[PDB]
Amino acid sequence: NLYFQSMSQRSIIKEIVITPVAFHDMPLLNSVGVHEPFALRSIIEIITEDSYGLGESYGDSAHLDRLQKAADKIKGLSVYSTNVIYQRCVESLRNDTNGDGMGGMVVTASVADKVFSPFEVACLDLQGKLAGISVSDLLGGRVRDSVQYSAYLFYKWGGHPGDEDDEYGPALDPEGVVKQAKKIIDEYGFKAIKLKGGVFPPADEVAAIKALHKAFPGVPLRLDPNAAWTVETSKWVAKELEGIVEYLEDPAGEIEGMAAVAKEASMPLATNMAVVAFDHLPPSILQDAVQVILSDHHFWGGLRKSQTLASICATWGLRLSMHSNSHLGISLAAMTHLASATPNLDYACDTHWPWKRRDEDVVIEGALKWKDGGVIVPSGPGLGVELDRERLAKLHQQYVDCGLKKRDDTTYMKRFKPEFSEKIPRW
Amino acid sequence: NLYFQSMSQRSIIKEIVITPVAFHDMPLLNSVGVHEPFALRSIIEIITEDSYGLGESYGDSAHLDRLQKAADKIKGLSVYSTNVIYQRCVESLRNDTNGDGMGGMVVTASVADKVFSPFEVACLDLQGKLAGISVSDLLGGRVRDSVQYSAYLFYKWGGHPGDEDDEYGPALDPEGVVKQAKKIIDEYGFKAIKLKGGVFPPADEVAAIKALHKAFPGVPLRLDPNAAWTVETSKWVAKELEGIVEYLEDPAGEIEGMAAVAKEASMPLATNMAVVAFDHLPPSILQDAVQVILSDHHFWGGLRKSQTLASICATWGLRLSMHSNSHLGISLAAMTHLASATPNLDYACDTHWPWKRRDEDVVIEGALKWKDGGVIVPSGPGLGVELDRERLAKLHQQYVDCGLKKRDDTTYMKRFKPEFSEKIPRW
Ligand SMILES: [Mg+2]
Ligand SMILES: [Mg+2]
Repeated sequence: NLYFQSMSQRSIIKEIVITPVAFHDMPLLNSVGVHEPFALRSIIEIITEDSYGLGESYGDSAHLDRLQKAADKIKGLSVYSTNVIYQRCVESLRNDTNGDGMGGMVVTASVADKVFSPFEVACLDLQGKLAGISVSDLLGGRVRDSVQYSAYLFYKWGGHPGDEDDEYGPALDPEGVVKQAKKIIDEYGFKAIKLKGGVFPPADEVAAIKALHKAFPGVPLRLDPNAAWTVETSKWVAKELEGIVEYLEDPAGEIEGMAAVAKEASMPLATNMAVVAFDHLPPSILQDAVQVILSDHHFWGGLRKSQTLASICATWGLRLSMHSNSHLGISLAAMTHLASATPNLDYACDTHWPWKRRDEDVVIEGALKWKDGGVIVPSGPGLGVELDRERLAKLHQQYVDCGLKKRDDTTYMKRFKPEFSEKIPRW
Repeated sequence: NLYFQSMSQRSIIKEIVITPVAFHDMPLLNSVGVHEPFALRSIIEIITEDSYGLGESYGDSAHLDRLQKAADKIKGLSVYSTNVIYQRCVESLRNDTNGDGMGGMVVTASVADKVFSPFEVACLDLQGKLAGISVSDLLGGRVRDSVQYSAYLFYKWGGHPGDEDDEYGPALDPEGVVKQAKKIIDEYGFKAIKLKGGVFPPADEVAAIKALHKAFPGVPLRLDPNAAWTVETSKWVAKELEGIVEYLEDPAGEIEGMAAVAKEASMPLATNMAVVAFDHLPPSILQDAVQVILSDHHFWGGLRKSQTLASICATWGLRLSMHSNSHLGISLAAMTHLASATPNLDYACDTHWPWKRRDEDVVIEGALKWKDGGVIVPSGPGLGVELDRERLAKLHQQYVDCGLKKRDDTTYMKRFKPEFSEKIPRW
């Protein structure tokens, strides 16, 4: 009665702060170029009378402008009013014809869901804090006490041109990839391995996967060339890697390309390109194009919408994994809670954590622990992380200082290899 | 910190009470017989340290035994642990080969979802009470302040054989159906009308729909014969009723029958028979069998699972309505909250409310108000209803006294028309 009435006021959104940040990144290679020296993100803080909630999203300027515009319309709403919040996000894009934020490797996701996602995450953080429960409980309760991640391998230069080598140094052949994988697994203990391909000819990447299978027997392996192959090349790669990889991710482009490959491939095909929005589900399912969908709450519309995708997957007999872009602790907490409370999210989740400096983040240290290749589900109310305001300002200052305004792997590569082509497929 | 720790204990399920009840029903006709003088339900009370939550489900003996068995396994869990609660329900049915609870008109729904549903409802009631918020807020917030229902018409005898006529008296022809509809709409103000068919030859039921269209111009009309027609008869009926009905519900049997009818029918086809479980979605969608799905949280697995169905419907371009069986106030509150927070649940919901005595229920009076053909969304924490313990005992005593142990429209009809056949299709 009096509890329900204060709860109505305690749950009203008074203010939203959107803060761009930048953190050091290494020269990781991929199908469209090479990572720039800084990765960008947006940090969303929803502020109520006496509390706040956090979300995290992309850092490019077009996206920040979209977030700010949505945020102006969301103020005054309850953190429980996710239906109307989503409507305001859609409304705010009404006149937006106005880039991925993901290097141009994930171009067809719903903009409204991308814009909605971090508000939805911050709202659930706030719903947890208000009720004194964890976000994983909001999502049906954890079915596992930690969430397993994969070791995400890249070919890479030894350092950014002109600077000294980073602590990993180069990986340009099977031997370098194995050495990277050992360093990473020795630190984290991941129990699954993924290699980012579309960088060398398929024959060479097949060789790195085989070299990894030999060096890490019985550890599930994945290969992701981000649609750098023709259908025939993809069929050849899948033949070579029969019995050797857990799944082959986005070998060829489009639902149609994937479906033609899936017909011959013995391993399941996974995707975060051909299926990246609810609208993509009907045609993919009709064509039996993909067998595993990598969820990503940052572009599927937040934690609850990701659960919906998970249920659609269970209903239609598809499997579910998790996609990552370079990210910080708010995203890691949300990925973990989501995965802990999603029964059929059984494959290990991708993360870029090993690529990020151990001392760069925006959350108070100590809430996110690794153990045996997994993050232990945070135990306090909400996401279980708090905002480190000194560290936010620091990473915001890096943002200001580095002058990067959008992610651009392709332009950065072309500064050193002006002949480089990012078009796919390529082999 | 200290709030989060008491919340962990305050949310643990200490006890579950399952109580069967019976309330007076009228001799409504349908494709499989005639309603018995009492309708059965189960009332579920989940009890925690200092609070309780309510759900409501079917009253047949096989179902009660299933609920009790699940309940024994659920005790000790948090009300937030809906994932593990669902698992326990599935586990509990492990050795259950061991009737619909719905007259044998809805026979293929998932038993695990039927068993899960009322615990899930009671848990959300409890999650709302604990957090001081309405269930509709738990489900993303209301997008409407009241939920519209339909006037649900039946052919019926004037009273049960041997007793005096009830206040409606008989409806056995177009004129009786119109008079029933006027009485009902004068009392409730519903703005949509549904007739239960499969009782008279299709020609006669077409005549009642036309007579209703004339007497209530511009009021959306629906017809539900519960698959009493052949495909050819269904095509004929849909031709006759072109432009006259909002949708034609379950004219023919099975996904295949529905699909063949949908090919020629100009109105959309609705269903609560051919699609009543998540497993039914893939084949229905493949065959384009149905255009509208009537949700029913009592057999689709509770409020959150119904939202999932709603999202699947939005993704695949299907519309969503709501199915009813004879029910009490706990179910009405849950149907209302669910519908208020589901953006694409735009058709008016079915209800049997007008068929129930105005003074029979199990909730404290006054929380559920009608206005303009809709229920005003309850405003307090949880479902917004409380248990009337004197009235529960009263309706439980009726249960004990009336000796009915399962719903059986067909056996009851055959007491008076031993020649009657419940097989479908029939015309
Ligand atoms: Mg990928
Ligand atoms: Mg029906």
